[PDB]
Amino acid sequence: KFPRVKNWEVGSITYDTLSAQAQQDGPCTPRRCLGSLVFPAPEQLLSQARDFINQYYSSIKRSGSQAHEQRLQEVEAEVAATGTYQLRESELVFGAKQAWRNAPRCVGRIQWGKLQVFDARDCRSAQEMFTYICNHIKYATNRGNLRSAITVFPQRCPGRGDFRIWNSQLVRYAGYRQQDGSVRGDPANVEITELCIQHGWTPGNGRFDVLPLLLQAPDEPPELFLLPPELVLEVPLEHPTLEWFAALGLRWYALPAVSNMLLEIGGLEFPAAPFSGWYMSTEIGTRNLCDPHRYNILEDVAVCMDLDTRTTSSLWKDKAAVEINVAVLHSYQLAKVTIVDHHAATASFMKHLENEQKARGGCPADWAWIVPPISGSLTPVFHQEMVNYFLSPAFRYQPDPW
Amino acid sequence: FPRVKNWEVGSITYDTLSAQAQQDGPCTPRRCLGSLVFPAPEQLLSQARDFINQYYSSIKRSGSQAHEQRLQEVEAEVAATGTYQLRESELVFGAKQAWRNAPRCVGRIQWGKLQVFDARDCRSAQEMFTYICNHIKYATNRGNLRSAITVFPQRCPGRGDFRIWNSQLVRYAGYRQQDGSVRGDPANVEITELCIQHGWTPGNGRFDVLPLLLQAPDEPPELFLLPPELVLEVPLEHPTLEWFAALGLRWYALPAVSNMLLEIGGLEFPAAPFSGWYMSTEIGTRNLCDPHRYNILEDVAVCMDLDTRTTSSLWKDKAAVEINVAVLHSYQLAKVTIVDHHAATASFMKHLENEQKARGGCPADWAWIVPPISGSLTPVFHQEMVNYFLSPAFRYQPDPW
Ligand code: HEM
Ligand code: HEM
Ligand SMILES: Cc1cc(N)nc(CCc2c(F)c(F)cc(CCCN(C)C)c2F)c1
Ligand SMILES: Cc1cc(N)nc(CCc2c(F)c(F)cc(CCCN(C)C)c2F)c1
Ligand SMILES: Cc1cc(N)nc(CCc2c(F)c(F)cc(CCCN(C)C)c2F)c1
Ligand SMILES: Cc1cc(N)nc(CCc2c(F)c(F)cc(CCCN(C)C)c2F)c1
Ligand SMILES: [Gd]
Ligand SMILES: [Gd]
Ligand SMILES: [Gd]
Ligand SMILES: [Gd]
Ligand SMILES: [Zn+2]
Repeated sequence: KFPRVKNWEVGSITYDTLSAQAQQDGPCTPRRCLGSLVFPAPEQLLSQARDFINQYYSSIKRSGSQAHEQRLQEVEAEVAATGTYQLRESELVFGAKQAWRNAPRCVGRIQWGKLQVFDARDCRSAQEMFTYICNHIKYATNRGNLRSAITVFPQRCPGRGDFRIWNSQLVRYAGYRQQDGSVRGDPANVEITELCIQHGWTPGNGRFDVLPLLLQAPDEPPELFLLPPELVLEVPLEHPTLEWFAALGLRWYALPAVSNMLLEIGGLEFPAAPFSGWYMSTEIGTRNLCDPHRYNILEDVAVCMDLDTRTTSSLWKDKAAVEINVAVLHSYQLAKVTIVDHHAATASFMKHLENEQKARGGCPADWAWIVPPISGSLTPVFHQEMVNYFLSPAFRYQPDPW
Repeated sequence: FPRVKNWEVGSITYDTLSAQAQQDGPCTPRRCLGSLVFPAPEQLLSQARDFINQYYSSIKRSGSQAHEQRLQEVEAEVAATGTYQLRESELVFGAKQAWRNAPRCVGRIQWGKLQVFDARDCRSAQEMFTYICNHIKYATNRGNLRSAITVFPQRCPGRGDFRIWNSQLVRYAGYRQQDGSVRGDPANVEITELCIQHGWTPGNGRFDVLPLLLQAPDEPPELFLLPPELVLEVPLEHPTLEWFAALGLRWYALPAVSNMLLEIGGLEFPAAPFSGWYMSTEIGTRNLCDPHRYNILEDVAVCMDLDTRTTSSLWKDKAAVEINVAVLHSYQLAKVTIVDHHAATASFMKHLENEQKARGGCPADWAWIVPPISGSLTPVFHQEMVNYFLSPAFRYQPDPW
């Protein structure tokens, strides 16, 4: 009664029993599939808590024990007396790892069990928030030997404002609009750049200016904090055999650190809980450097390669893109900054799929996001059927706080 | 009505065509199964009536007394015999719509230009083979390829069906080996075993064109040898890598799918081979580079002097891109029609804009429309799509063995 899932490179077949536990409705119906869309309390808070507690006690191999029975009753009574309830730190750690493990669009999930979870739930001010973030950046960067981490700020609560990081990531490059409708710098960040300026930031004019953080303590206006440049590790981009590539003057930063998603665990919501790992090379070379609405260097590189850019059948776009990705991988390895190419990353996601089939009966996976944006069918994930569903704990999108 | 966004531009459309989705797909609100490869007299009449109504709607003849007479003819036919037969123009319109409705086809900008060969009077496997040979000749057209479909008799209760046991009309032999491996195309090992067990003396080359197994109702399937100059082939050479020709690679001009079932107005055609022209990545990326096909990536990378030790040299991506260059160049040099994935996805974007005005949407399967290399360099990548099943349609069907 469960979905049959085939790998078409090998012929293997598995059945995803985990999808029965799907705690939320997606956008597809038997009459049309919407899987390609980018963006699709009392006895309700309570139902999510019990399910989360069941998961926790299963993970420590104590399902049904007296302590399991007691914590369920204990949470049930803290809800009634207060509305909300508090996670034990061991449950917070487990729940943050689970949100990662559950995230269908992440190809990096082989690593999910080795996340460092920093407990910032006692944080009181924006200044304290900045200190926690700097500690996160320092630990995760680790001089180039990057380590996965998450810092979880206090949960949302009635009677108190939310903690929020206004930036979409901890490290972002400014984007300044030019006369001729072009963006100097990263065009994706034109908006947050406006807000940093309007809140006191002295802007620069480079193509790679690191933005300040806009931090929001409860019921406060957001506060501006400049990142110390010794904290933000960057990589100059160069090509192992095209010496003119270095004269493009391109760079990227080491640490991908998403700061605008909401973390949900057992009914509780943490609207500021930034997390970081390390980059897959296609995110920098193909999306960030090549997209027409980002840095959009593809044709420039093609011309330097002396490719015929007037006819698509030369595959000049395809050739220039591969070489930009080669440059990214070479440059991170040269600078001794962790990076994974899309062949390694997808090979490890296949191992994750095997692991999860044993451990839980399946794995939620969003095929269109797991398959890299270049060379899709040259990777094993392309030939793997996948089932997409929502499990909690989860990372969720949330509205901009402005 | 689902809201559909293009993320490169920011434009929005609403798909109102999906409301008329006849069948049910694999997905539910609790889990999406969109990546899955394979998802009664009153029944026939209701589909027949729906299709007849579609036909007269498209020619602006809804309600007219010709529309009424046709509906009555089907009512009487199905009452008498449990089935009915299509008029010639209905057949042609049904074949075009089935192509137009195919969510996985990126070449649908061409949907209005389709040659339809009516073979519904076919009597034998020998006659079927004659019809197939005419199709290949018309469709190949000295390399100036023309889209075409030939339709054999409808199925019916009782007697067996006309089937083409080959998945395509042109397929290279796959030879299961004395030592485990495969010689030729590994995707055709099953069908190659069946041709041997029906009296084909096999070859031992990597590109041996298979015979066609053709089967008349209840009568058995019989082998048929294809004339060697009916089947056009393109030797693969590279524009600047002179050693590429020494690999002895080739491919055939005509992609001709012979194993799908055509469904029009409740009737079903188990034998209705259709053909178009190749998108280069189909040959260069899937057929030659898939590890379960010819799997040439490493051999090409070694000839390119690339570092195959570690994946972070991107030797796979470089070799694949040059194989696709060689395909495009070799088909262009040989004057055989081919389209590269950039031009095909550009035309599918225009197709999506055409279909929005005409029908209020367009069913499209994102994972099959995005090309297998350089996906995000093509305009379809940043385009949300809605997948749903309209009729008339091409559908899969079980193997005849
Ligand atoms: C450690 C190495 C990691 C790798 C290689 C990796 C890789 C990726 C990639 C390639 C994407 C899709 C981005 C795109 O398509 O443009 C993604 C998304 C995502 N990742 Fe991972 N990631 C890593 C670490 C983490 C960590 C530590 C977390 C959370 C604790 C996480 C959670 C997510 C989530 C929630 C998404 C979806 C983001 C969205 O939809 O906006 N990842 N990841
Ligand atoms: C004329 C130029 C054509 C081009 C460039 C083209 C291209 C393609 C491509 C690239 C695919 C996906 C192949 C794959 O993913 O392996 C496809 C699928 C498909 N096309 Fe077209 N095609 C053309 C003509 C036709 C014609 C003439 C018909 C029918 C009358 C047709 C009907 C279909 C169907 C039913 C599928 C789905 C096959 C499947 O799901 O396995 N196409 N086409
Ligand atoms: C922890 C981590 C490690 C890693 N290697 N990569 C990431 C990338 C996450 C991420 C972005 F950073 C981004 F800018 C854009 C997207 C897609 C769109 C976002 N959403 C609005 C639909 C995205 F998924 C995260
Ligand atoms: C269907 C699909 C599959 C897949 N794998 N990836 C994507 C990424 C698409 C995408 C986003 F998701 C997004 F948040 C933002 C943008 C740019 C917005 C431009 N504008 C703000 C200047 C974008 F193009 C789409
Ligand atoms: C008319 C036409 C023109 C053109 N350019 N390409 C085609 C390709 C159709 C097609 C094949 F022929 C094939 F062998 C294999 C597949 C993959 C799916 C396998 N299917 C059994 C699930 C495929 F999509 C058809
Ligand atoms: C997910 C996805 C997306 C997309 N766009 N294309 C595909 C094509 C994959 C595919 C097939 F569809 C197929 F029918 C047969 C094979 C080989 C099987 C041979 N093996 C059993 C002996 C295959 F690899 C898959
Ligand atoms: Gd104050
Ligand atoms: Gd050089
Ligand atoms: Gd008749
Ligand atoms: Gd040499
Ligand atoms: Zn779906």
